[PDB]
Amino acid sequence: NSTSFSTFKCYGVSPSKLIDLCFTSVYADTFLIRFSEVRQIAPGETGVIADYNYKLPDDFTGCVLAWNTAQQDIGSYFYRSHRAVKLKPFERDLSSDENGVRTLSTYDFNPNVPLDYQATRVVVLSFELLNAPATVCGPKLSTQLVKNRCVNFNFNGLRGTGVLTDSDKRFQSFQQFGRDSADFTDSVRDPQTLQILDI
Amino acid sequence: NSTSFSTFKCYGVSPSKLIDLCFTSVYADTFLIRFSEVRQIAPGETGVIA
Amino acid sequence: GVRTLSTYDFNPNVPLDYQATRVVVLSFELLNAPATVCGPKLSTQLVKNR
Amino acid sequence: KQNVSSLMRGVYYPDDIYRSNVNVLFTVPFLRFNSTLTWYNFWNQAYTSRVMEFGDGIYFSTVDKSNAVRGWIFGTTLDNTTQSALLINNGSLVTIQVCYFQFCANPAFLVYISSHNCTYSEVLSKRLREFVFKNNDGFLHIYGAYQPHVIATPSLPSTFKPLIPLWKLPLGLNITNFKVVLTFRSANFAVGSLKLTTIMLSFDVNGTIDKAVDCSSDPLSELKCTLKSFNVSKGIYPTSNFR
Ligand SMILES: *[C@@H]1O[C@H](CO)[C@@H](O[C@@H]2O[C@H](CO)[C@@H](O)[C@H](O)[C@H]2NC(C)=O)[C@H](O)[C@H]1NC(C)=O
Ligand SMILES: *[C@@H]1O[C@H](CO)[C@@H](O[C@@H]2O[C@H](CO)[C@@H](O)[C@H](O)[C@H]2NC(C)=O)[C@H](O)[C@H]1NC(C)=O
Ligand SMILES: *[C@@H]1O[C@H](CO)[C@@H](O)[C@H](O)[C@H]1NC(C)=O
Ligand SMILES: *[C@@H]1O[C@H](CO)[C@@H](O)[C@H](O)[C@H]1NC(C)=O
Ligand SMILES: *[C@@H]1O[C@H](CO)[C@@H](O)[C@H](O)[C@H]1NC(C)=O
Ligand SMILES: *[C@@H]1O[C@H](CO)[C@@H](O)[C@H](O)[C@H]1NC(C)=O
Ligand SMILES: *[C@@H]1O[C@H](CO)[C@@H](O)[C@H](O)[C@H]1NC(C)=O
Ligand SMILES: *[C@@H]1O[C@H](CO)[C@@H](O)[C@H](O)[C@H]1NC(C)=O
Ligand SMILES: *[C@@H]1O[C@H](CO)[C@@H](O)[C@H](O)[C@H]1NC(C)=O
Ligand SMILES: *[C@@H]1O[C@H](CO)[C@@H](O)[C@H](O)[C@H]1NC(C)=O
Repeated sequence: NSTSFSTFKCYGVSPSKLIDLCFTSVYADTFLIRFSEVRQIAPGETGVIADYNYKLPDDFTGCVLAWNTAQQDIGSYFYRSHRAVKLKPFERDLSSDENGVRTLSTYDFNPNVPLDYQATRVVVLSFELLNAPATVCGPKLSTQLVKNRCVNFNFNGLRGTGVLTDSDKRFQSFQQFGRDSADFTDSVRDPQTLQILDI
Repeated sequence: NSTSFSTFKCYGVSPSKLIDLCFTSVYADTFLIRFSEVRQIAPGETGVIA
Repeated sequence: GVRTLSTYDFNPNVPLDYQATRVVVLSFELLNAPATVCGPKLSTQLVKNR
Repeated sequence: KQNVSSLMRGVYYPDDIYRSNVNVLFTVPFLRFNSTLTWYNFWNQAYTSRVMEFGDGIYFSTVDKSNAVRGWIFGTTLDNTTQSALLINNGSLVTIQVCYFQFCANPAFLVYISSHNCTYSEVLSKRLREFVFKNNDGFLHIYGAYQPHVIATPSLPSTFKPLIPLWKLPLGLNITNFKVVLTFRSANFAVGSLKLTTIMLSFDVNGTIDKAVDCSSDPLSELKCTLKSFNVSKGIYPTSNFR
């Protein structure tokens, strides 16, 4: 309600599966640009934003979420356009006079400005999913653990099909699932009433 | 003429081959939404309209 | 129980995202059946043994 | 100020994911075997300030007589023009403060006087204490090992040590210059140099690293990386081009 996202593009995951997954950790990079420069926030692309202000890694797994707002933010903002060397991914530079001259140019934001030159708020959510106890997780409620029946299970975003049996496998304090044979998850740990279940 | 098509995306077939094909049956689902929510009408997607 | 249908307004003097867009989704299928809706390409003479 | 050899003391965990009972290859920054160090000793008169190169990661070490080393300063100009890391160990808390620093001549305790426009400030909280620092995709990865070092004329042991991955930082800063903070009251610290290397790493049932290969130095190491094994039968084998 009351927020219409102009661009919601997820690389590595899909926006239809963000409910089912629990992330180990999430970072949110937040900034504000022009309306036509939203298309530059994608892995493997260059421009004035993806070269001199904010670059994305090629092994990216996240979601770019950008929405137009030409009325909330009115004024003047700064951007870099004259750097000698392109940035490494996920890096920051604050040297305004690294070339001696002012390398930070201004650009204004009024409601009565043409189409491409309007303020868009961009949030890049970079999250990683691995064998760790998750912190940020989806809104799906839990169910009763049923054993000795061929069931579909969704344990912390590890969707599978099998029979859960009480087992005594040796896990660490941080392990959430067990790889065995040719990389198959066959020993897992339920997040509520933590114990070891063999699939 | 007099209709500017903002988005014409075909899945399964191509817009360059719509002349060459005769369809067995066609249905048209028609409605009206906001301008930023047109990008949600695609297979495998979530939003408010999807 | 509560009203699950929310309103949204449409005026000419409204920003980029909140403007009306007419959407038609044409879902057609192609299979072994006599077609009804077909393309505008004219027929030619049936020539055999070539 | 002399030179010693890296006796297999630079092996760390490359990926944060979990693996067990496998032998896998990598093309990561690594400190290869039989490398060189630049370790300096503390006398009555000794080093004051030196900017050694932070070349795509650094292997730091000490022997740590009492509490001699206090931390590290990572930067690219070491002024109040570009921000700096300044890892310290005051009291019993380890803190990181990415701010603009007008620090003094020699970094010592009993390190900085002027600090403005902080972009990051976090509090974390005969002993070897060897570290590996690297920077990748705006993240400062630190891999530490608190080994109870053996006993002067200093050197390096030959016991293998899988350096446990410590905390990493979302700093968002590029680093090419580096400085060590010491204690001046009116010990040894050692500097390595990371480079891109293909390596082979084994894992046990506990997720611990058993042994390393570093197939860029020896023909037997290259053979071990070629045949995907650590035990090699007697014979002749063609090898790849890992050197
Ligand atoms: C429209 O959006 C607003 C906020 O974006 C929602 O308002 C909240 O509604 C809940 C329950 O209805 C209240 O407890 C909060 O106090 C409201 N927040 C306010 C008034 O700031 C509202 O529910 C949304 N309506 C629809 C139909 O989605
Ligand atoms: C422009 O569009 C209009 C309407 O879409 C077309 O007008 C029709 O033209 C045909 C023949 O030219 C007439 O029989 C119709 O009565 C017209 N419809 C009207 C006036 O509503 C017109 O042909 C188009 N012109 C071009 C060049 O594409
Ligand atoms: C709340 O969390 C604890 C800790 O794991 C768990 O044992 C308990 O069952 C949970 N309760 C509910 C209602 O989810
Ligand atoms: C490293 O060892 C070589 C001898 O092989 C020596 O010449 C050189 O000075 C040493 N490096 C340093 C920094 O002392
Ligand atoms: C590495 O260095 C040690 C000590 O200098 C030396 O004895 C050894 O032969 C070198 N090579 C290997 C492969 O260990
Ligand atoms: C830090 O800023 C002060 C400003 O008063 C300046 O005097 C000082 O020289 C600066 N430090 C540098 C450039 O190393
Ligand atoms: C160590 O430094 C931090 C950073 O300012 C400070 O909060 C803390 O009180 C200091 N502790 C001691 C013992 O000086
Ligand atoms: C340093 O802090 C002051 C105080 O807010 C601010 O005005 C100035 O812009 C900051 N410096 C930079 C380079 O942003
Ligand atoms: C780090 O940044 C500084 C200032 O932006 C620059 O001078 C230096 O070349 C950079 N080092 C790299 C990219 O290795
Ligand atoms: C794993 O740790 C246990 C102690 O919990 C130990 O008994 C066992 O030998 C270890 N396994 C390996 C391969 O070192």
